[PDB]
Amino acid sequence: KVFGRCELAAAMKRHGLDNYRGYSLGNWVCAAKFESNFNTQATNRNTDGSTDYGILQINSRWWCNDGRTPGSRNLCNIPCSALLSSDITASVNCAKKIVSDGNGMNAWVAWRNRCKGTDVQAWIRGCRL
Ligand SMILES: [Cl-]
Ligand SMILES: [Cl-]
Ligand SMILES: [Cl-]
Ligand SMILES: [Cl-]
Ligand code: NA
Repeated sequence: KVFGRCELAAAMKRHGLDNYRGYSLGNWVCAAKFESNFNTQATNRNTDGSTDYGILQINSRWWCNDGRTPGSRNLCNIPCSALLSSDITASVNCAKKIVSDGNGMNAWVAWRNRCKGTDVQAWIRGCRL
């Protein structure tokens, strides 16, 4: 599913991601924009053989099981395919663990390089939230 911007903002807010670990909703929408272009089915292979999955490009190196990242962890205790669903619940629940691991949203390179320090509120501007 390719979310609309305000649609994703509303879904993230409903799932408790707005202001989670101090990160406003615009930060999460911006992260999803540049990680996945709002596409829940996004996947990208990393140089180490791991794969990033879903709207927040969560890495099988640590967070989910895809059966093809030998030696990796599954800290969210989910199959990586669950991060590709049209329902964002699994991605949100796992993102909450990631952003709590000590590095905040720096866990998302695209957030650090394209959202951090910018006017992230623009990503929720105009939405009925
Ligand atoms: Cl915001
Ligand atoms: Cl694996
Ligand atoms: Cl959803
Ligand atoms: Cl932080
Ligand atoms: Na894994």
